[PDB]
Order: sequence, then structure tokens, then C-alpha cells
Amino acid sequence: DTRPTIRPRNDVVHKQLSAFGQYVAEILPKYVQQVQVSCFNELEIFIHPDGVIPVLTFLRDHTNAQFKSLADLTAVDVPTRQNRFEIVYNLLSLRFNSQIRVKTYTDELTPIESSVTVYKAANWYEREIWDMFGVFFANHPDLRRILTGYGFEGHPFRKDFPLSGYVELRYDDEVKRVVAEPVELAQEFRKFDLNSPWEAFPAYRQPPE
Amino acid sequence: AGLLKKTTGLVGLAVCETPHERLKILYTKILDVLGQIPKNAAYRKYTEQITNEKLGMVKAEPDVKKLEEQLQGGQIEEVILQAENELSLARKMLRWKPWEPLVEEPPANQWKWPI
Amino acid sequence: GTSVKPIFSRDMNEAKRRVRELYRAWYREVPNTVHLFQLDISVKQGRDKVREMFMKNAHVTDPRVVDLLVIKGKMELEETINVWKQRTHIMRFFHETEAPRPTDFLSKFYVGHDP
Amino acid sequence: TQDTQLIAVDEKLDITTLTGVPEEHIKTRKVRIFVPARNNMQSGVNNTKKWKMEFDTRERWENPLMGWSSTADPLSNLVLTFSTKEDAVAFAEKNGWSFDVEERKVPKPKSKSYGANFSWNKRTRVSTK
Amino acid sequence: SNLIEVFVDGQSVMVEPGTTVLQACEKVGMQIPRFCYHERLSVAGNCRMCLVEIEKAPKVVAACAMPVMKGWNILTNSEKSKKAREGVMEFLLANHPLDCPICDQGGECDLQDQSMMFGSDRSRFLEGKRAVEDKNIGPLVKTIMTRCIQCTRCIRFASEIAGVDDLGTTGRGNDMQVGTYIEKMFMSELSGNIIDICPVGALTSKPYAFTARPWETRKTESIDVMDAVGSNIVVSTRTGEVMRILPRMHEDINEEWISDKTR
Amino acid sequence: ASATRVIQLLRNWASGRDLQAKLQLRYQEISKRTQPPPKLPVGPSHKLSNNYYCTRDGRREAMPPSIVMSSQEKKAVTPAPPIKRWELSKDQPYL
Amino acid sequence: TYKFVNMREPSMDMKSVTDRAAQTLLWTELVRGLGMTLSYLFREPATINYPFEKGPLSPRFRGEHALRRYPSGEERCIACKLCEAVCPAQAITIEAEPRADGSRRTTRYDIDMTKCIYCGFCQEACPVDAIVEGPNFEFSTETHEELLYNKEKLLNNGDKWEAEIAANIQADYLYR
Amino acid sequence: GVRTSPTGEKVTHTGQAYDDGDYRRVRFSDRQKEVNENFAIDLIAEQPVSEVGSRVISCDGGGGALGHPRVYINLDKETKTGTCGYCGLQFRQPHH
Amino acid sequence: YIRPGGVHQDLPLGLLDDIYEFSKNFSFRIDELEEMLTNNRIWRNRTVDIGVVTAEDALNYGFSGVMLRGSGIQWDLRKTQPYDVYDQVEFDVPIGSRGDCYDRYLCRVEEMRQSLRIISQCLNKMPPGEIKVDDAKVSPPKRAEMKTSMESLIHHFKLYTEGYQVPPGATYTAIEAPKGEFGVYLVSDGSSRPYRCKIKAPGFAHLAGLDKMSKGHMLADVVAIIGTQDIVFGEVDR
Amino acid sequence: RKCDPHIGLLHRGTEKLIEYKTYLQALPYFDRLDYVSMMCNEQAYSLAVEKLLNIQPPPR
Ligand code: SF4
Ligand code: SF4
Ligand code: SF4
Ligand code: SF4
Ligand code: FES
Ligand SMILES: [K+]
Ligand SMILES: [Zn+2]
Repeated sequence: DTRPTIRPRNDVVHKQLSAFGQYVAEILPKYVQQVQVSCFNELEIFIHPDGVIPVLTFLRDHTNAQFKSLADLTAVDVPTRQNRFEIVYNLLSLRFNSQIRVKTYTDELTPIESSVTVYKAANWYEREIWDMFGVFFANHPDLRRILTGYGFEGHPFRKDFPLSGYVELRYDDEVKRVVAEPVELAQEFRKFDLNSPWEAFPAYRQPPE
Repeated sequence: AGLLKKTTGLVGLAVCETPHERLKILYTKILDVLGQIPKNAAYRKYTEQITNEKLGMVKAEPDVKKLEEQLQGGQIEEVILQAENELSLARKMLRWKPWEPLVEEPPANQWKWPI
Repeated sequence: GTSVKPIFSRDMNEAKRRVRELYRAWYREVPNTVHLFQLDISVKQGRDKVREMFMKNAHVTDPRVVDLLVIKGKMELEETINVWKQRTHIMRFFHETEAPRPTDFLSKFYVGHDP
Repeated sequence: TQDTQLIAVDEKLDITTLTGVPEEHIKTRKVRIFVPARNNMQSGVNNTKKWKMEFDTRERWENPLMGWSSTADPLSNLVLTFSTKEDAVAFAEKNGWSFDVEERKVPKPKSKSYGANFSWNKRTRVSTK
Repeated sequence: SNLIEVFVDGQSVMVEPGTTVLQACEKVGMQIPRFCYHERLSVAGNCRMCLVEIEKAPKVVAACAMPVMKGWNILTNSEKSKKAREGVMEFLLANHPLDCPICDQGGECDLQDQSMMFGSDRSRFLEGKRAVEDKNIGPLVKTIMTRCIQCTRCIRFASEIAGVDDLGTTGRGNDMQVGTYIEKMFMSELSGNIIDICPVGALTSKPYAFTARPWETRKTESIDVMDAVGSNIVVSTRTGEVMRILPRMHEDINEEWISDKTR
Repeated sequence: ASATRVIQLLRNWASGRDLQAKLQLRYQEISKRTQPPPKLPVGPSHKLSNNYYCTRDGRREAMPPSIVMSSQEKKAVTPAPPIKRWELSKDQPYL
Repeated sequence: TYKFVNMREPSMDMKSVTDRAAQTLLWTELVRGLGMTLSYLFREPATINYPFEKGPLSPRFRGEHALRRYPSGEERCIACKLCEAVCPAQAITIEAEPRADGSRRTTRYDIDMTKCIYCGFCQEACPVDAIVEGPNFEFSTETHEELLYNKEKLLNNGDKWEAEIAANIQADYLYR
Repeated sequence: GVRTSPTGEKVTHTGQAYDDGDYRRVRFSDRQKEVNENFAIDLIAEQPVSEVGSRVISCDGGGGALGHPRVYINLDKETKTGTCGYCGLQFRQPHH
Repeated sequence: YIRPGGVHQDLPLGLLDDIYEFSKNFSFRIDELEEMLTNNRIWRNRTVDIGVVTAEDALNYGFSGVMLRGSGIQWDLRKTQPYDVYDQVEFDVPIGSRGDCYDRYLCRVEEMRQSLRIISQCLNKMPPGEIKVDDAKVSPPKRAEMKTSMESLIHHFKLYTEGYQVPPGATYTAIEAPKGEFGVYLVSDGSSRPYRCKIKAPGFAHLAGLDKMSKGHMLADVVAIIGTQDIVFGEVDR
Repeated sequence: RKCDPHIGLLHRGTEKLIEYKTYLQALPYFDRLDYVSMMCNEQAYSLAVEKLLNIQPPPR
């Protein structure tokens, strides 16, 4: 084939995903702000934060969507935006053999309606989002830290949280108990600025401001 | 109309010995609730189109197995199960009611993710 | 721009209300917590450490923020009540092992380039 | 355009009390907002288009052992990128950090003409090519 | 009123008449790859990588020297331009020495980076490469002249920004070598700047020679204090040590250069 | 360290199958650890001509995600046609 | 293609019920389990007599690191820092300086063997096959500091395992 | 070879040797200061200078793929010899 | 070993023979395992009708992999969304019936046997050619070329120092991991480093449902209903 | 009655550590997520990176 290295691209899936994207957009124009199909046939739906519950319920219950499995629930921390956190939902439809992406936005101080009602799988995913990033979710049953140690300060996955953290641990013999101290690395993490100053992909050349 | 299947395979999904009437009554309840939806909503026309095909579809075929094959919805017990979900979806859709225009246009650069 | 929907409290008054019983829920079990965890420290220095932690978070003048610490303190209370934090986690609040960092400019100039 | 029990929250965002940063690393640190200059060794410009946030350097001694560059400042390798100065300068005091901002240096347009290399009068005529 | 209009990749751009194609492309944001063209120095044309395709024009023009006129659609990413860039780089990398592990330009070499972006992924040059004897021009400038690509940036800098005419090109053909013929140190207060303009590791700094790598140093902006001009510099520090003082750009104080006493 | 036939009959009968045929220990059927040097092939792009990278750049042909609807009768459409029902296995339907 | 793993309905004839009842009272599947444990008792144990019988490895095995040198004697490392740049755990620290004779090598080449992940990325990145992971995997030590190798210990390893590392890359260089 | 320090400690090829007043020496007591003896700075000198009748040469360190990347040295300056950067082997044109 | 663009290096000569030799007797070893437990009265009583989950309950709880298969839900990414050359190999997915511990353990054992056929097909249909994408800008060039040609050396240098810049975008791939639907939500920004790599944990939703499956069962069955869980504790904790 | 599985006892910062590394450098992390599914983990990450790169591996 003329493209033995380039990954083949499917247009039929692109058309089916695009048609469904318009379908969902017309169904709930109250929350669906923009929708796009990526080059590698993946659909993303951009909803308003208030539409977290209604949009998910429609995708879960509609006969023409039947997205009945929350694959994962994560957020991407982008400090340059007004709402730095960007909650992302990934759903899979077993009946129609397709996956969808539903993404919202949220600043530091704003609660999001927990999707525990629609997807009981979200319950533990919600705690991770709050623990790693700090996004609080209202109506969550048992919202608490899930991964970080007890009495942990801050939210690690935030881009403004240092990788090495603020506190290390040590067994102090004077108190005969493991204690916490300010971090002091034997060798500091050698940061590597390895971004070439030459443009990589002209396709994503952001127009000048 | 097809012998009564011993089990649906799926755990918890009990076999419905009288599935034809169950589909007919639920589908009528679907168009019932869709009545409270004004015409302008895209939800009304699409769901009515889906259910109207399905309603005239279940009444035409008396056999269960031809119904399941032609419905393209797996076992029949899933069809009542999903039609029930469509009922609950339409009911709670009446509360939120997304026909209204977008509640708020997002900030200028909330999307657009090249950093 | 100047208006954004709240967490739990609509202004400082109810936000301050949710602080008070949180302090109440923190006062009562400190002798119980000390008994539970075999704290070396007596009860008395437990009570004001709760007071001091509540005191350092005083400059906050935003209802949404105060809710966040209020709920965060609730989890801290929850972690302490159902023996989720051990002695080391409790003693973490009492910064014991680390030497006192002096506050006068002269001492800082003597020890290092710390501004 | 959103009736969600909206209240007046005029006061500036003060999330500092929630980020968990200790008291020392929240005042005595002076962050810098700047557009990084191009690596003068190279000639490309694709690294001078995003505002950067960085923290002032601190002590870096040598280990009594083989002797790496030890440190005690966690906010040493933290570099943040912002697409606009206003977003960058807003992230500083929202997190409660004293900042100084250096405006973007735009290379001024320079008129270049090949014909000037061979000029009848002007001293810009080159002696080699 | 004089502003003529061009179409950089179709998008309309307002350009002062006499503007080169390269600057017009830069107006949109596209940076045409280049070796010989340095903004401060004159324009030469030896690079041949600034080649670009003008719409409905059969010959690829050199964006470093061609002045635009009315209604030109500079197809930067056209196929013909991409074939031209690959061809020109293939010639550049034909005789280049395999010194990347031992060349100081490694990690910040324009030839290296432009090979990753605009260049092939292999070589079809099954011949013997050329080698050129080294030259000595002082205890400050590393001279591995085998890596040179004859962009004549050093020649242009010496005769324009330095004022001394001792760097030139001797001989013709592939055997042409850039240097000073008779042995003589290239000494001036701005001598060390030829290290920066050189796009390859042909001219590097002897004091810093092979003591660090560009991807591992932390760059900190500062102001030089050796002289009263107050040139802005970028002090590069790694593991609490100072290796390089690179010039910054200010366009008013120090342009893009620093003195040797500064560096 | 292949055992006596008396054990083999007892060992086989106790397990209920012929164990001498397929054994858990590799005696000699393994490949020799000193193998002749290989001659690896080349990729499809290992050509001296008509192999310009501009015609085989996988990365440079990834367009930005195309938008279909943006905030700033038509038949109902499913994301994809419903899957066909899986049929029973033929080698061994019921285990 | 799916198969129903557990959809076997036992027969209700007088024969089958008695066999199940006979299986119940006279424990048979328990005897079958017992009978097979006896089969493994008489079999051949697979234990290898360590350390007299070390396990079987491959030439690609990644173990203790070592810097090799050219047949002339001069080291192979020319301090390109590729190994340090690609080290996923940043266990490599390199400091270079112009040697007295000209061609310059590392003055500090330290590998943190308690921070190393033994991924082998260093030996791939090296353009001169200088840093390699030797066949040794028995360099356990009593103190943490003894693990933190520097240039001298690594160079000693290169002068110790050279008779083995040379053969390994001799058998594997064609694959790479 | 290895030169001992005045304090009585072997000096590494890098020139490292602890000062008499340096406290960071107690580590070596009851242990041994690891130092290599095959000083590559010395061993490369013993290699004879190869003589070839050609303006340029190609050195790969021997072994083809097992050596360093192939480089070409310009043996034109009759004043001195050309040494490969990777391995250090010298070359010289015999009276050109 | 498995890296973006293929694999590191080709198989050592004579490896396929050893794979065939090992797979030849593995059918017997599987029968050795399953004979002592499948019919064992003690084993079934320790797993049968324990940790039973429904169909819709498993789907909503985010369960994937065996847990959908073990409880009637006919789902397997190796067949529904074939990745790599999984669309060419033939195999049978062992759908369970009761959904308890015993059914899933049987599904695991049957999935063990079914992999042997996939191993058999891979061994008999292994094609010739290279092992990495023939593109130096993504996979490193061969060591023979890196020491010979200019472009290979530069690409090897840049690929092992900076890496291959990837187009700015976000993706969520998933594969039928031996435990579930392991997947990654990879978010790039056009640089040479990821911006966010969220790791889908098959055990995360699995362990989230442990309370639901443990409802009513005796504490001594809690080990049984985490044994069928197959929670490796480097994935849930990440 | 309830089973509260306290996890995080091995919360190594893998998702944060991946950000600071390159795509090739982050490969060994996925081998160290699930101690037993090694190639399966790398296969998922490889497919993700290849999908973004719009590049397919050779048939072998
Ligand atoms: S100048 Fe550039 S291409 Fe030449 S050896 Fe140095 S880094 Fe490599
Ligand atoms: S020495 Fe450098 S600046 Fe001078 S011509 Fe050669 S490459 Fe250009
Ligand atoms: S094998 Fe060890 S030293 Fe080498 S690159 Fe990997 S982590 Fe670094
Ligand atoms: S990769 Fe090899 S040559 Fe380069 S610095 Fe490391 S050991 Fe030295
Ligand atoms: S840039 Fe115009 S020729 Fe080099
Ligand atoms: K240079
Ligand atoms: Zn050599």
C-alpha cells in the first residue's frame, strides 16, 4: 500500500460520528456548546457545567445512544484558562459499539453535580478528582481523600504543585514515631527544557494575536 | 410465537413470558409523555420517530424471535428494559428541558487546546 | 463577573455559622481523641491547637472559600474519629522534630540567603 | 444569565488557603512573568510565544557524598506556561504570590534589500559574497 | 498607502513594499527555514533553504531575497517547497561530519533541528565524505571547520558588525573553505559573537567547550555589569554553577550581541 | 535429574493421563543457546529513489479536530449500526 | 464467537443420580484430587541447585552497568550525555571537561544504582556502546552507599566483565 | 600509572585527591578508595601513529558496527597529526 | 519491549521453537490446575453463588473485562473493537452464566485455554519484515545506520534527547487487558512530553464495587470476592 | 455490612511523573502499573501514542 507507515483513516466512522454529533447537539442545545470529531475518529461533546447530569442521563438512557458504561472520569489542569480544571467524561456504548467524550470546565471554587446518580462507577472516580485536583462535587455520598495520605495538604496533580512535594517522611528516634519534615532532596530534579524552537506541525499553527 | 426461553443469559434480567403486551403498553406510555413535550423540541420528533417505528413494529410481528432479530436489540427482555429507560429519560427530560437555548456561552479560551 | 454560585453558604453569616459547630465538633472529641490514640500530649494543648488552626484561617473573607475549609475540616474530623489517622498523622500537627526557625532578620542573615 | 442562587462575590479570589502551600513559600517568593528569549545559539522562534511563570532560585549546595546539587526549595523546578500576560498575572495573586512582569520583546521589523549589497554610492556595498 | 497586499498561504497580509518573502511569511507566523539569512547581517542567498513556491509560478524563489509585489500567494507548505527543502538539506547533510555526540552544537544545532522538521529520515549518499583541516583564530573560538556549511554568516558578521576584514572564503567548488588563509587571530571586542551566529558547531566557545549540554542548563535572564552599556544577557546555570553567558535580545541596548569581556 | 517404568505406570495412573509424552521439564527439545547470526530485513522505505519523506510523513497529516456544530425529516442517527448478535462457537459450544 | 462455559444440566435418569450420589457419599472428586497430588509426588522436581546451578539467561540480559573501552585501551565514552538525557529515572549524572591530551571524556560519571530502573535505555542511546548493562546480577551489598556507583567503580566493572560483555554484544549487535 | 598524593592516597585519572585537611576522608578508613589503574589518558599514547598515503582517512574504531560512528580526518597539516575525536587514534601522511 | 511504532528489536533466533514447545504441553498443565478444583466439592462451595452481580449492576458500576463476560454480558474488546491484528486470529470468548465467583474463575481458565489457540495462530502466521515503523522521526534508526549516515545519527540524537513531538490532541485508547479494559486518556500539547496521562484502571471500578458484592456474604468469603476481583495493587493505586 | 477498601497505600505519583518525562521515557511506567500485564500495558500506551502520531507499526 502507498501508506505502509501512515495509520489508515476511516471515513465511514467519521461520517457516522459526525452525524451523531449533530444529533446530540440538536437534542440538548441547552448545554451542548460545541462538538468535534478528531482526526482519529473520536467524538468530543463540550457541555456547560450545569448540563453534567442531564447530558449524561440522555446518553445513558436514550434508545439511540445507550452509553451505559463510564470508562473513566478525569480532569486536565490548565492554569492559563479562567476555569483551570476541565472535567472529562468517557462513556462506552455496548449496544452500538462506540465511545463518546463529554467534557466540562470548572474553576477552583465551584461544585459540580456528582454523576453518582447516573453512573455509580463515578463514585470512586469523583474522590480521585477531588483528591488530586481539588474540584468539589455536591451531592456526593462519601466525598473524601482516596489516594493521598491522611492529613495531606494541597492537591498533587495541580500544575502549580511541585513534583517533589512540600514534605518528606522520616522515622525520628527521639519521638519513636515516623515524622514529617520539609523536603530536602539529596539530588535536585534536573529539569530539562527540550522543546525545539522550530515549529513542529504547521496544521496546528495558532494564528497570531 | 417462540418457545419460552429458559433464561436470558444475563444475570438479573428475568425472562418476560408476556413481552408483546409489555412493549405495546410502554410504547404507548412513551408517546403519552412525549405529548407533554411541545413540538419544537428535537427530542419529541426523534423519540416519536424511534418509538413509532418500534410500536408499529412490535404489533406487526407476533413471533418473539423475528421481533428480536428485526428489532436489532438483542434479547427481548433488553428491549422492555431499555424502553423503560426511555420512559424515565423522557420524564426527567421534562424537568430539565433542554429545548431552551444555551444557558451561557463559555469563556473565549475555555476550549481551543493548543496551549 | 462579580457573581458566582456558592458552595453551601450564601454569605459570610451562614459560612461563619458552619465554622462554629465545626469548632464544636472539634472541641468535644479532643479528650476522646487523646484517649483513643494514646496521645503523649495532654488534653489542654490539644484544644488550643484546634483553636490555633481555626485561628490562622481568619483572613478569609469569601463565602465560597470558607465552605471549602469547612468541608475539608469535616473530613479531617472524620479521619480522626474513625481511627483513619494514626499517632504519626495526629502528631504531624504538632511540629515537634523540626527546629524552630528564627524570625529576626539578623539570625536569617547568619544562617543563609533565605529572604 | 444563570439563576443558581447567585451572590455578590466581588472580593478577589484567594484560593491560597486551599492549595496547601506552607506559609514560607507563599510570601517570600517572588515569581517572574516573562516571555522567554530565543536561545541565541539557534534561530528559531517557536519557544518565545508563551508566557512563563517561574520562582526565584534558592540555595543549592553540594552533598557530602559524591556531591550532586542538593536543594531544599520545592518551588525550584516549577515552571508554568500561560498564553497571555493577563492570564499569567492573574494566576499569581490568585495563588497569592508577589510578582514582577517583563513585557514581551518583539523583534522590530527591519527593512532588508538584496540590491543594497551592491550600492553605487552608499557604504553598505559589501566587499565579499 | 504604499502597503501592498500579499497572500501568505492564502491569508491576506499587509506588507510594506520592498518587504522580503521571508518577513511576509513571518507576519502570519510561519518561519521559513534558513541558514545564511541572519536578520542583523546582510542577505546572501547561499542558504538555499529559504526556497519557497510562489503560486502559479514555475520556479521556486528564495524567500530570503525576493521582494514581494501585488497579489502573491506564498505557498509555504506546498509540495514543491517541501521537496525543495528535503533536497537542499540532503546536500547539506551529505558532507557533514558525524560529530553530533562530540559537537557542542548538539541539542541546539539548527542543522539538527531543521533536519527533524524539514528533512528526510535517512540518507542515500553512499560516498566518502570530505574533511577539512582545522584553523586557529585565537584562544576563544573553537574551530572545527569540517562541520561548516559555508553559510558565510561569520564572514558577513566580521565585515559588517565587527569592521575587521579577516574572515573570508578561499577556493571554489566543494573544496572552498571559509577562514583567514594566512594564520591570524580574529580578535575584536565582538569576536565571540561569531559563535552565536554560526548555525553549526563549526565555531564554538573554547572556554565552555564540551562542559555541558543545552537541554540540561537552566537559563536565567540578567544584566551584564562588566561595562556601562548594561547589555542584557542570559546566564545559563546547571547544578549551581555558571557555564555560559549568552546574549539576550533588546533591539535597543545590545541588539543581539555582547562583548567578549561580557561573555 | 526419565524414571523407572514402575513409577511411570504409577505416576501415569495416579494422574489419569500419559505424562511421559508431554513433560513439565525441558530436556533437549529446546533451541540451542548459540544460534547463527541473523540477517534482519529492511523496511519498505529503504529505497534509493521515489522515497521522499513528504509522501510518507504520518505526523504532518493530522488535521485539527474538525468541528461539526458550534454555538458561536432528518432521521434519527445512531453512533454506529447496532452490533450483530454473537453466534455460538462451533469447536466447543457448551463447555 | 462465544461459548457457554457453565450450561451443563445433569441427567435425571436412575443411572446419573446414583453416580452423583455415589460421588457425594463415596468422595470421588476428592479422591481424584488426592490421586493427582500423588502423581506429582513421584515426578521430577524442577529446583535448580543454587548457587551451584545458576539460572538460564540470554545475551540481552540487563544487570550491573559498566563502561567499556576500545581495544586500544582508551574509554568509549565521549560524554555526549545521551544516556543521561534519556535515563527515565535520572539516575545518571555526567560532568565533562577538556582532557589534558585533547579529546575529552567525563570527569564525573555517576550511576545511582538505587535509582536505576535497569530499563537499558542508556545502552541503546549510547552511540559508541560505552555504557552497557553487564551480565552480573549478584552485586547485592550491605550498605546503601555501596550501590551509588561513580566513574571509578563503573570503569572497574568494565575492566572486570569485559570478557563477557564483549561476547554478548558480539552475539546481539546484529539484532539491534 | 597512578600517582600517590602527599597525604598518602591514590589520585584518580581525573586528578581527584582529597586534601590533607579535608574531613571527607574518614570514609576511606578501613575501606579502599576505588580507583582504576588503566589510565585511558596514558594507554592511548602507546598507540602507534598510523601512516597512510591519502589526504583524508576514515576511522570507525574497528569492528564496524561495534565501533564509534565513522568520521573522516583531514591529514593535511604536516606540522601535527590528525586524531579521531571518538577513539583518539592518530594518523599522519608520510611526508605527504 | 512494546514501544510506540512497533517493538524494540526482533526476536532472537530460535525463540518461536521454544514458544511452540512450551505451548505444546501447556494444555496438560491447564488440565492439571482445573481438574483438582472445577469438580472439587470444597472449591465450588467456596465460590459458587458468592459475589453474584447482576447484568445492569455490572454495567453501571464500570465493571469491564471478565466481570461483564462472567455475568452474561457478551463484551470483549478483542472482538468488538479489534486492535493490532486481532481481527485475523480466531478465538472464543467464554461468556459466563451465573455470574458468581465460580463462573468467573471458569471464564479465566477458559480464557487461558483460548489464548493457546491465539498463540498457535500467531506462531503459524508470523510474517517477515521489520519490527519498527520505517520512519526515523518516530522510531530510532538501526545501530548499523546510526554509525554510518548523517540523517540517522541526527535522528537518533534528537529522538533519544528530545523525543518525537506528537500532534496536539487528546485520545482514549483501551485494550482487553488480562484483567479488564486498561486504557489511557493521553493529552498532548505539541511538545515532546505528555500534558496529562490519565490511566484507566480496570481494578478501580472493580474495587469500587467490592462493597456491593460483599453484601451479606460471610467475612471468610471476602477473600473469595476479591480473588475473583483480580485487583493488582499497582493499578488501582497507580 | 459495608466494605470500605482504603486504597492509596501504594500511590506512587505515576500520573504526575509521566508529565515530566518524554513519551519514550514514560514507557517503563506502564510496565510498573500492573506487575503481571506487561506487554498488554505497553500495547495500550503504544496504541495511544501511535494514534496521535497517525502512524501504524509494521505487520511483523
Ligand atoms: S553542528 Fe549540528 S549536525 Fe554538525 S555535529 Fe554538531 S550538532 Fe551534529
Ligand atoms: S564557520 Fe560557521 S558562520 Fe562561518 S561560514 Fe561556516 S557555518 Fe557559516
Ligand atoms: S538502565 Fe538505569 S541508568 Fe540506564 S537509562 Fe535506564 S534507568 Fe538510566
Ligand atoms: S551515552 Fe555513552 S558516550 Fe554518551 S555520555 Fe553516556 S556513556 Fe558517554
Ligand atoms: S535563507 Fe535565503 S538562501 Fe539561506
Ligand atoms: K554555533
Ligand atoms: Zn576513532
